[PDB]
Amino acid sequence: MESHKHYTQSETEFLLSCAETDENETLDYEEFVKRFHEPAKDIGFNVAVLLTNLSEHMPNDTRLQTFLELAESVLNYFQPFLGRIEIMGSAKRIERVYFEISESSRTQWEKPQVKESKRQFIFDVVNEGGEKEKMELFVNFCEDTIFEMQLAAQI
Amino acid sequence: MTVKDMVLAFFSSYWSVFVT
Amino acid sequence: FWKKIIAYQQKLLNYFARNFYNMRMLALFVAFAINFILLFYKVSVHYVLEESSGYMEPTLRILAILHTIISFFCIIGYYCLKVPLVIFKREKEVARKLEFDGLYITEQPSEDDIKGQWDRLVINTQSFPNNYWDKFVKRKVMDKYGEFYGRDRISELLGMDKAALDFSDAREKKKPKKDSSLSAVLNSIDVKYQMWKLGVVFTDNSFLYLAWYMTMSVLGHYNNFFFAAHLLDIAMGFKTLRTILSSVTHNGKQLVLTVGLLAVVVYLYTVVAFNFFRKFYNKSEDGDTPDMKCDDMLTCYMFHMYVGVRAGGGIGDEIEDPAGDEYEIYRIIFDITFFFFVIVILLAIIQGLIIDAFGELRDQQEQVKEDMETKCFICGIGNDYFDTVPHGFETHTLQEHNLANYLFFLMYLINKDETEHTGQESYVWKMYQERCWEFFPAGDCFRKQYE
Amino acid sequence: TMSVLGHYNNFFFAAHLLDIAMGFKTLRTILSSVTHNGKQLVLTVGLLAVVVYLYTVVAFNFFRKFYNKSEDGDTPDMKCDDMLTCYMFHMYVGVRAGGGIGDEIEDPAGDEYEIYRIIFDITFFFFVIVILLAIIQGLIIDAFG
Amino acid sequence: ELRDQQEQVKEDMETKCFICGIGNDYFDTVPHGFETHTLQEHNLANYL
Ligand SMILES: [Zn+2]
Ligand SMILES: [Zn+2]
Repeated sequence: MESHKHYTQSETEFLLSCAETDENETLDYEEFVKRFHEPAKDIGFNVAVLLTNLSEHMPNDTRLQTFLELAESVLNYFQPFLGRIEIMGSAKRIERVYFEISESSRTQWEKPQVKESKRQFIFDVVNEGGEKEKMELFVNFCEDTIFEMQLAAQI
Repeated sequence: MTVKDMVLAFFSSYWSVFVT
Repeated sequence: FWKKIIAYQQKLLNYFARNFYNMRMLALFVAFAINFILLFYKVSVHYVLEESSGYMEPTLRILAILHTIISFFCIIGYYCLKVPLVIFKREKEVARKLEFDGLYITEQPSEDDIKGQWDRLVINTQSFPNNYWDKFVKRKVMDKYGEFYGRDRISELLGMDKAALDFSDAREKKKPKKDSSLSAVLNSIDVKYQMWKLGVVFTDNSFLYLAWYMTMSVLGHYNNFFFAAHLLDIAMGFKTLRTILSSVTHNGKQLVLTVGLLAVVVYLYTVVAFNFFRKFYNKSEDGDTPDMKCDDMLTCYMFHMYVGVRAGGGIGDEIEDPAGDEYEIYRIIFDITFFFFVIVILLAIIQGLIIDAFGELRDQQEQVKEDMETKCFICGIGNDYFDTVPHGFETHTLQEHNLANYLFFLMYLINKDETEHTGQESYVWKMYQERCWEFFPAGDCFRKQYE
Repeated sequence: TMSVLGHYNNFFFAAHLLDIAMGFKTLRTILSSVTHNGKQLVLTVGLLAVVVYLYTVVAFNFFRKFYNKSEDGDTPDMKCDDMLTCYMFHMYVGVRAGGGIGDEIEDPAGDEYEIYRIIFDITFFFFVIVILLAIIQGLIIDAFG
Repeated sequence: ELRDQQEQVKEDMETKCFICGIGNDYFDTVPHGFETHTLQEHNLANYL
């Protein structure tokens, strides 16, 4: 953990003091990480989506920009993990909603079959698809795609 | 023997339309 | 025993589903090899493969066996990779029809469709929404048509009538623990739902193609020539030949109408020839053997359609020289009109219907690309508005209105929970359950909303 | 290298005329119409080969007494008694015949085949030298556009 | 030429109104504005 040049002296001594060292100088790193990283992941994702919401809904704030510069070290880890949708929420209000995107979901989306199906959908919707039912068929495509993604993931 | 009977067998089906 | 065999059959089915396309290409290559080694046959009333120093006669048999085996493997891997999707689509369609239109309640289907009649014995089964990631459809339709129609008259044809009565009764102090007996789950499995599923599978087009494929592969053992019909899979199967075959299958009706018009024009020329040109159709061999004449209408029509069309120079080159008096000019006109109207401007139509299809497909592709490069798919505002910030439109279509992001949001709403949704999530879920979609940004965005 | 071999044989100087195509850009407007699709043309000739092979196996299995290209009589040759020979005969004669294949074989006047072989010949004509050469000629016209 | 004529007819019917001839972009500010304008306000069937 010190050859990767990521942990400084303080971080190294902290991670060494946080070891089990139950008289044998041996640690079950499986339980160690499943104890110290599983809730850290969730709380860090929540902090990251909070900071992203603040940044996108309060720009031109240097007092927050200087905080974002030091929060970027953890904000980048959750970059391919949070989505952003612009929905029509309150009356005449474009609300930017955030959510989590699973690694399996972003893995089964880059498969060539799913990409080709999306290409064919865009093709035959731009060509002969209507306007009153564009979202009606888009949500059907989304449902079929997520079903086939679940099927390809459970195999 | 089907070079000549083929068209006759093809037209023999439209008798059900000729009756109506 | 049962567990150790189920956990193995599931793994085998997962392997067959993971390797569907690979086995497809392997079967194609095996058919290619079979047809390549079929080029070494001879006749003796007896077909013999005596063309090499051995190692070619038994390899054909083992290759045919391997081909039949791999065809069976493909036909059973299709049932595990693609059948769930089509049954999911069918269940989704029939459930949404029941909920939002009242098909089997107030709008009974007609006889011009078999799907509407075959989807009747599935709404009254127990496991009706087997693949719809939700089971609250019977409750929705019961609450929608419970007071306007018979409260029991709905559950009598939507199933669970006696089941819902027994559940309302068992809600009291009467509930046993159901036992599980091994090797006795045949009563547990639903036979009517499986019957409906098999009826849907045997109607699915892509399954009948694989069934015909396996049938021909089996007949290939009775005769080692039905393996030639497996080369049609390079056209009706993989999509490597679509750019070429679409030029022919795009018009389709135009080509058959063209050949019909050609047949009619040739029939007109045939009756004209039968009525005015007798002493010309004299295709005698060695002299004094008159044959293939125009003494019969059907014979003359077949002669025309078979020789004058393919002659490449009209019909005046396959009949006698029109030097006879009273016809020297009429038959010249006849021949030159046949030439100019049949093999000049009626084959040009066939060759132009193939050339126009290429241009039409290219225009469709260019229009798709232009619509994707000038407007947004969701809001549809335009490229010029977003092209005020440096690289604005691409950032808008990659961050703000990503179709992948919207699909992931729908997946998240479906798979997260029902009682854990936040305000916006609950609002979008309520809109989605009623299928309205005003939450999609119609003509506005976060940039048009603010400065 | 070819210019050097031209001294051992004064005919390798013919390969230097290919420089008018693979060299200067005065012929690009014409040669691009052919080299634009490229893959489409070879796929078309492959599909043509497959269709001709289908017709060849059909003929080998159902039409024996027709491929009788005898000269001077009583000299049977170039028959369909071999799969490879029949396939080469088809791909070499029926494609270039300009009128399908029914003009290079015997007259289909025999009973039990008078209609089946007429269908065979006319389908070969309409599918090989009508709508499979139209594809090749349309792939060159679409490239210009 | 015939295909181009058909495409031009479709484009002229999908981008402008037959009666006033204003344009699709102006009416495409209200959600589904142009189709409602051409189906309720300026219907040729209504004028007939
Ligand atoms: Zn947009
Ligand atoms: Zn108007």
